[PDB]
Amino acid sequence: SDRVRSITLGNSTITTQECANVVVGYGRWPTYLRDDEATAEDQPTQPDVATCRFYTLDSIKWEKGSVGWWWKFPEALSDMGLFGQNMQYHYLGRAGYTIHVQCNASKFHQGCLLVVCVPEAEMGGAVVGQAFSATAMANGDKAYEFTSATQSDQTKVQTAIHNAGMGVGVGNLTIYPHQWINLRTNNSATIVMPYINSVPMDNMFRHYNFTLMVIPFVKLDYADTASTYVPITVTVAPMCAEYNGLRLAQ
Amino acid sequence: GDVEEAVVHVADTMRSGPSNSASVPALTAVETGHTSQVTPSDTMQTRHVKNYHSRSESTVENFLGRSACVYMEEYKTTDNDVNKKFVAWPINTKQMVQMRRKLEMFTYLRFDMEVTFVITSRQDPGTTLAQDMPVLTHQIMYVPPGGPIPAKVDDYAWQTSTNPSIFWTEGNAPARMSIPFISIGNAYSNFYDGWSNFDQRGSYGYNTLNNLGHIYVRHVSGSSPHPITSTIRVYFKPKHTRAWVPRPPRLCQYKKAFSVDFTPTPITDTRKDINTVT
Amino acid sequence: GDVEEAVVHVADTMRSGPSNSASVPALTAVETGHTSQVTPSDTMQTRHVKNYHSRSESTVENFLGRSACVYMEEYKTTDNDVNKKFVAWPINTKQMVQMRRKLEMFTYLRFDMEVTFVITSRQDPGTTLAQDMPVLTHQIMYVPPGGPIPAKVDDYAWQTSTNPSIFWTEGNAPARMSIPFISIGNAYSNFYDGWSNFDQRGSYGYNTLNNLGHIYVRHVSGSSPHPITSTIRVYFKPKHTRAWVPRPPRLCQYKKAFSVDFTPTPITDTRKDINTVT
Amino acid sequence: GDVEEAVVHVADTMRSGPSNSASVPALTAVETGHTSQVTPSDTMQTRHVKNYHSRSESTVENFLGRSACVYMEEYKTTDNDVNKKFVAWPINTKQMVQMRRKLEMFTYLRFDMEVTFVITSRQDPGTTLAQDMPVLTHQIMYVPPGGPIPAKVDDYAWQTSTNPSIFWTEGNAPARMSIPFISIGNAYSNFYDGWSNFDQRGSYGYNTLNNLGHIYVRHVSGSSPHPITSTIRVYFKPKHTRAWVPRPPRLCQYKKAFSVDFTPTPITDTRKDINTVT
Amino acid sequence: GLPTMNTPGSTQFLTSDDFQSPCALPQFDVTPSMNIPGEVKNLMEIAEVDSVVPVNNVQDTTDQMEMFRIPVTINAPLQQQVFGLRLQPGLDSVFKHTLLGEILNYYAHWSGSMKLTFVFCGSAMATGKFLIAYSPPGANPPKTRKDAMLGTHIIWDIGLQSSCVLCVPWISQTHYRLVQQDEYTSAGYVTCWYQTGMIVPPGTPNSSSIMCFASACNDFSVRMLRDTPFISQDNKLQ
Amino acid sequence: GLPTMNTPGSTQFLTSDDFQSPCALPQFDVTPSMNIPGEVKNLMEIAEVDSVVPVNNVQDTTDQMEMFRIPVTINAPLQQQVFGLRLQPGLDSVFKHTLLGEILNYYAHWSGSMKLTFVFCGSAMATGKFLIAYSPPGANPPKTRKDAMLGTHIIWDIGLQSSCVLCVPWISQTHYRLVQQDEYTSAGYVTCWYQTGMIVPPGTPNSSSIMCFASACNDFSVRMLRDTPFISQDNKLQ
Amino acid sequence: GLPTMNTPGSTQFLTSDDFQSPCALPQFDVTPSMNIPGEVKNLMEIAEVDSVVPVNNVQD
Amino acid sequence: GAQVSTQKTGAHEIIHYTNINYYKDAASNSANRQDFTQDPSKFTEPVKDVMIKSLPALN
Amino acid sequence: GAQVSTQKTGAHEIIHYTNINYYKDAASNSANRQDFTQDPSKFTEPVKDVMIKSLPALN
Amino acid sequence: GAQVSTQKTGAHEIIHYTNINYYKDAASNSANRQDFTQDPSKFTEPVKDVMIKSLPALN
Ligand SMILES: CN1CCN(Cc2ccc(NCc3ccc(C(F)(F)F)cc3)cc2)CC1
Ligand SMILES: CN1CCN(Cc2ccc(NCc3ccc(C(F)(F)F)cc3)cc2)CC1
Ligand SMILES: CN1CCN(Cc2ccc(NCc3ccc(C(F)(F)F)cc3)cc2)CC1
Ligand SMILES: CCCCCCCCCCCCCC(=O)O
Ligand SMILES: CCCCCCCCCCCCCC(=O)O
Ligand SMILES: CCCCCCCCCCCCCC(=O)O
Repeated sequence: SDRVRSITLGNSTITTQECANVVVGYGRWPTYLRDDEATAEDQPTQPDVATCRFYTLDSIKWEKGSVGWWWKFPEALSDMGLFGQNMQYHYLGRAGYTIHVQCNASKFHQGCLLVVCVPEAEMGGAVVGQAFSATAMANGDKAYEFTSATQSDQTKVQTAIHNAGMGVGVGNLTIYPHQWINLRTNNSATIVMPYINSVPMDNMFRHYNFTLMVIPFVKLDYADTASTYVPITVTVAPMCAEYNGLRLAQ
Repeated sequence: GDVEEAVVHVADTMRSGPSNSASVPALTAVETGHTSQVTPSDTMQTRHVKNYHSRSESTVENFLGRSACVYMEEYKTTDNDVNKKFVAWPINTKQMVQMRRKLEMFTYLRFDMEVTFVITSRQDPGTTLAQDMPVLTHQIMYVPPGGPIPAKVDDYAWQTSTNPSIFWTEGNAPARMSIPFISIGNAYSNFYDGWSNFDQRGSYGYNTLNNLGHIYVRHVSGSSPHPITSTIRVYFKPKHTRAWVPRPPRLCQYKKAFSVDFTPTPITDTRKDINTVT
Repeated sequence: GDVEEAVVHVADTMRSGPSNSASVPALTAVETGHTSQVTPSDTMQTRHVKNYHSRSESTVENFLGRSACVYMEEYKTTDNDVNKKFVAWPINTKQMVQMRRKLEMFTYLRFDMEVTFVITSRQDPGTTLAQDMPVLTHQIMYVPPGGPIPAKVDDYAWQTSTNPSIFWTEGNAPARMSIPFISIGNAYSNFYDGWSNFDQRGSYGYNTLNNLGHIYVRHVSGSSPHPITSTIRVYFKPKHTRAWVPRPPRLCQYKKAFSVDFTPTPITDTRKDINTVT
Repeated sequence: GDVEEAVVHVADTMRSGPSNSASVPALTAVETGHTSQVTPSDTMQTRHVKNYHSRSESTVENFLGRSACVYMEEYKTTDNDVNKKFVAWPINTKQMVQMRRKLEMFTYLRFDMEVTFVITSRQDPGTTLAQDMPVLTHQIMYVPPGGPIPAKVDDYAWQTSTNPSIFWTEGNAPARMSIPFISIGNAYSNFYDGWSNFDQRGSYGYNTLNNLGHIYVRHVSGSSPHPITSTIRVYFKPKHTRAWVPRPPRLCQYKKAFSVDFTPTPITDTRKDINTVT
Repeated sequence: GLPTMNTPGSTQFLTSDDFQSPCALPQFDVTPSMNIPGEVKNLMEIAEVDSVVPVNNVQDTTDQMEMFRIPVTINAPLQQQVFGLRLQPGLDSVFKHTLLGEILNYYAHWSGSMKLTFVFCGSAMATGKFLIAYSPPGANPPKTRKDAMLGTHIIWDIGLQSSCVLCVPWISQTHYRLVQQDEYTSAGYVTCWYQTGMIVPPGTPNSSSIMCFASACNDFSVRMLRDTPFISQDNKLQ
Repeated sequence: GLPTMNTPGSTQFLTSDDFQSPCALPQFDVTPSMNIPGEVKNLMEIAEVDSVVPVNNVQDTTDQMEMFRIPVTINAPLQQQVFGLRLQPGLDSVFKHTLLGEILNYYAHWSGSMKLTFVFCGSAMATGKFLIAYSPPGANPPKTRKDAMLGTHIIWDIGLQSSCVLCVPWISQTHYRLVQQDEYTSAGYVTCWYQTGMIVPPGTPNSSSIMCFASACNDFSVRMLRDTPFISQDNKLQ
Repeated sequence: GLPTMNTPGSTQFLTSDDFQSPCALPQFDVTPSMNIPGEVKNLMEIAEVDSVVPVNNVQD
Repeated sequence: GAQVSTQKTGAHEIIHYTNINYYKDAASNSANRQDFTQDPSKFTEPVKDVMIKSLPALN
Repeated sequence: GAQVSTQKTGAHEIIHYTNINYYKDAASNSANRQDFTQDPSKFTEPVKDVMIKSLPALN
Repeated sequence: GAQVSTQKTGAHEIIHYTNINYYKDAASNSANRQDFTQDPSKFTEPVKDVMIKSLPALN
């Protein structure tokens, strides 16, 4: 059977008995930087199994009225294991990621989720012509919620779900790498994202490489059951990570 | 040998007959993120068709290979306000909506540029218009970042020794020129989800990576007894283009020249009901 | 080899002598729809004549290979009426009678096009004419069907990013340009005996197949203290022509630009009697 | 064969590992006047890097291969003062600061020259400006040292029989011309630490070696009923350049066109203290 | 010098010309190229990607996201219509703003076949059959399932495979069709009808939803680059 | 004659063009060439020569020459800072007017590694050790020797060899950096600290001085020729 | 550049000239050709077809 | 890539010209008005059975 | 140093043009709009395991 | 009498141009900005005795 998948990174393993195929970025597997493309001169560090392993972020609840959530990376993993320390102590960084989303429900539930990774997901403010801090869009591992109605507070991003906070049609996000979690036939989605940027390496504290979004296209529904919500969990694992430019931490 | 001698039609349709088997091309699963590769030959009987259509006009090179206006401004030959006798424009491609949207369909671009300048002049209205003036001449100055900037029409900075410049006389063909790929990075970035300072503070968005310089224009020495107004239009035409990571086209109307801010918009228009087709 | 090296005179006349036989080339039968192929040699004695005349100038390529005006319109640089400061012409070849008749001798045509624009300007009369204006500039915009249409001289649509355009300055040679065969069908249709709707209703005639687009013209930025009027003339010159199904030339004068309507006309002129020859 | 068929990237970085030996590349002695040739590979571990950067744009040919203005002056078509109707400029490169500093980075230079002239005209203000004048024409005269010098606009000296001259009409492209290496010595001298007389008296400095001649400009025959003022700008563009003995760039502002005189200037700007880095 | 004569068109500025021009930064050294993942060499590649179609434009959608879901019920009158729409990818409001319609709106002519993919997002225990039919151009759209089934159609059975495709063949009298479609270049209609009905066991929701995806086949193509009308401005941005 | 059409850009004057033009002194005989010593074929050769860096810009230098000397004392509080500066070769006041900064100010982009050479000009009997460290870009510059030593650094021992070099490696996210550096293209900091302290025998001065030299490595390069802002005039020179 | 001199007739528009001009729709794909019956390559072919002559022009 | 072909002239009284294409689109080429092939049969003899001029048209 | 290449034309209906470069910078060359290679796999089939259209998508 | 030479371009991404001289004076030729030879030894190592970087500068 091709409906069972197993992933082993470092000292962690992920097993799924109910899953679809695996999507690999734009057809490119993560890899180390080549000699003829590098620009920095000093030897890079390659923490191997210490940084390349699965790290489970906090879990969320899926209710009948949920609208969606998003996470920004690597700020989400900024304070996780040795990966966060190595980020803090280095000036330049580079790594691909493997994203796994878990969501399981009985055969009597119905719903559809869209899992998509949006590189360079620049967002606009609620009040046009008014700046926001770096807290309305990323505060560590916590998830940020979309809104059904138009956002009105000037201190946070425009959370209109149908526009996805980017001024584009929400239905056109299919262009980016993505997968669907349909409770009829699926419980997890796996995406392998290579390193995408305009430069060989970049600082991970100043730049958000990509954004992860989960949107329920078909609202959850059920009848006459004791289960009131369906938790969702997200797991991420850096791949082929290498850092350069040791400075004082922070 | 003083010479060096240096087309891909769309797929054809194959004949298909009646079928009855366990193979089911029609059924698939979109949950995999995979777009189905079925063809009409796989779900109905079809004749053999030789197709000569080609996708030549849909290439990115041709799609972006059209000159489009990016900026216009007016300056007077003579006036009391010093700042009103010359133009100073920071180079950016976000000013005009059509070209902005065309470029914003891709995340990263790498191309050469071809710049064309169209200049026109007109005499301002007044109570006394009778005068005789010879043909006017204009100077276009390009100042890379960090260079000196003129503060008036007759400033010393207009004596370019290293800054490229073009002198143009009215009545001739529009000025034209070529620019190579001049980005510090490996490709231009239409979007930048990040900050300027390392502590996640300061400027945010694509405004941080805009350091292309300035352009200045003036009348060389024309100073009419009566005011004369001139307008300049700048046209960009990418060449040898390469693109990466396509993204959905924008839906909401633009509102700022250096921000993504927008107002929520409906997905599309409505109709009477789900069955209305008239 | 850096080079590649790449005429049919009319028939001659053969000598014929006296004849007396059962063969009768003269008699035939037009009821068959067959045009007789007899020659003067078949009905009288003739000498041998070597003929060097050629039909080179009678080919369709040369017959239709002449530039002909198809439209003219006037627009003012400044005026109170917004609609009077620019032109908007739906492309069609039925406006001018000479070219219309020349084209209408065939049912289907397939050719490339060469378009030339002639623009002239003149100063409108008035009580005060003394003014000085630099050379004017004009913009020609082509909008394929379905594209945005400007509503005023200074509309945003004039910032063409995909629509081809030409900027021209007075005093130079007329603008020229080439257009390929841009018909959805396999050939242009001068006539269409059919309707638009499937139930035989709606528009009727060749008006249904005219979807070539529009052309717009304006002064780039010229705005004189006193009005100035300009006129533009459009010339079409088919190239690489092919024709099918010739039809008789028209006899009645044209009366509508998008219809075949006409008034009955006599077959030809009269004379005193059937024997008058003077 | 009618054809003749006629790149140096910067150094790469080699991989280096841990070291512990008596060799000490880091320590040296500047007292020898020798600049250390160490590389980052000699003091820390480094990866292998293939570098494609090139120093093409830093060559002297490209650095000095840009046209720069060297002189401008104004002359009127008609006026009471005879000396005000034409220009007379002794050739020298010390008039304009940017080009002067660019050239003064080397002691000796040897190059060909390309000279371009930009001329513009404007009508002077007055109580009555209504007039009609045809296009103006200008003459540029070059007089090697010792030749006759005109004393008025209509002098006989303007009938050049050996002196090269250029006649230019307004509305066309700027005049251009080439000059070879015309120094009596083996190379131009930007500096000359010496005197004119053998007893160490007389003129001092680079003024002694400036004997390049003069340039004269006038309106050929234009004489308007009302005054008209014209301005000429001269641009120099060295070609086929060679330089010797580089010297530090100047620090103090220029104050004389034929002397090195200056005012003492601080070495650089100040900061709060030796540890301030913010 | 060499005798020459200028022909018409000299000194004109054509926005779609191809001529050489001088470089103002001679001997400029460009940054070395890098192979960023996800290179695109033709807009058709984008056009062949699926996108959600907002079919539920019922003029009373207080919630925008409701536009993407087609309602379905348990005890449906036999042979009822599920939805109907016009096949105008570049003009109909349904396909106007999709990932495909956006690309077509930059062109004037289009040709080729299209793919419509439907996915059932109900419960795992629910079952049913649906008939999806494409009706070529005609004087009247179908009103009943008997009329609809005469044209090209496919019977969709809901099971382990949650999605089915409906290739809309390219049937036209001309090699190309106008994006700004009219009566002359009409393309037909697409409709869906109940084939057997939806049946659910006890303890399940009484309603479900379906979603539609639109994309182009490998024989699709476009022509005549034009400016899109969806975006406009009244003043210079600042 | 030969048909021709003028393209846009005709009759324009571009200051960086390369075209042939007539010679106004035909058959002119130039003076024979002579090989003067010290030919220069590239400004980088000049850029690779050392020059004294005026580090002591203390805003109270009544004597200008004092700017070139870094003071040092005998009984220094343990682990004290000697000096600190920003690594902006083309913008910082320290490197602005040096032989290298002057060259960079004629360009817009630069890349490559740099060399900093320090020479001890004290007594022959004096001795000491110093720590010189380069800190890549970050949110905060180092404040103490413990913070400084984490980055690239070298321990300098004063002996018979009076000078030591500190190669500043090229560590950047982009292939090039702007001469008019900003927060995006920051380069870091350089600082020096006492490692052991300076010890002198009886009968010697209680203070000494150090000098710094700046130069470019063999992998340095520049780009985008521009006009320098250090020189200006208000009226024509006479 | 290459020295040249313009001869009389430059910048004129002759309605029967044959010159190359730029294409404003580069890389445009034309519709495939089809052999429609009844192609005509010379007006003389039309001229050789019979036609009824109105000889009886009797003014009444 | 230069074509050499003869130019129109008299009957019995260097009659060569050179052409080069500068643009990448065939629509930009000059008119090909040097073709002189023709066949009036399609309009003059559209009958099925061939008829000989000498023999009677019918019977 | 002249390149000769074919020009765009019809399907089955001297189709050569000559080009020469006059400037020393490659940025001055004309647009190279004659390339027609394309590959939609990167966006249409980004899956790891190859799926056959005929066989069922899952199991 | 036409020279063919390569034109400046990228590192690993018909790169030929033709030049002809029309005037009889070499001063009329275009700038020869294609030379990239350089040698910093004259200014960086003007010493008489060669010094090795690895060995001590003195003794
Ligand atoms: C936001 N967009 C990023 C990419 N960038 C591309 C780009 C780069 C450079 C130019 N230069 C135009 C130009 C200015 C001035 C001259 C001068 F006249 F000074 F020589 C010549 C060309 C344009 C676009 C666009 C913005
Ligand atoms: C009724 N006739 C049918 C055949 N049709 C032939 C035909 C097709 C296209 C054109 N285009 C002319 C043209 C318009 C605009 C431009 C622009 F300036 F926008 F580039 C260029 C060419 C002409 C005739 C004629 C009508
Ligand atoms: C102080 N600098 C010494 C080197 N010298 C170089 C140099 C030499 C000759 C010229 N000639 C310019 C020129 C003048 C006049 C004409 C004329 F129009 F008469 F033909 C042509 C060229 C320039 C610079 C510069 C000073
Ligand atoms: C864009 C093409 C410009 C052609 C310029 C004139 C021809 C120069 C080359 C001499 C003719 C040889 C042409 C060939 O090899 O076929
Ligand atoms: C600056 C280049 C000017 C070229 C002038 C037109 C070409 C003249 C030479 C004929 C073509 C041969 C070129 C070649 O040898 O490749
Ligand atoms: C004054 C020189 C005019 C040259 C005109 C263009 C070149 C025409 C000849 C074709 C190129 C061949 C030159 C050669 O034999 O080297």
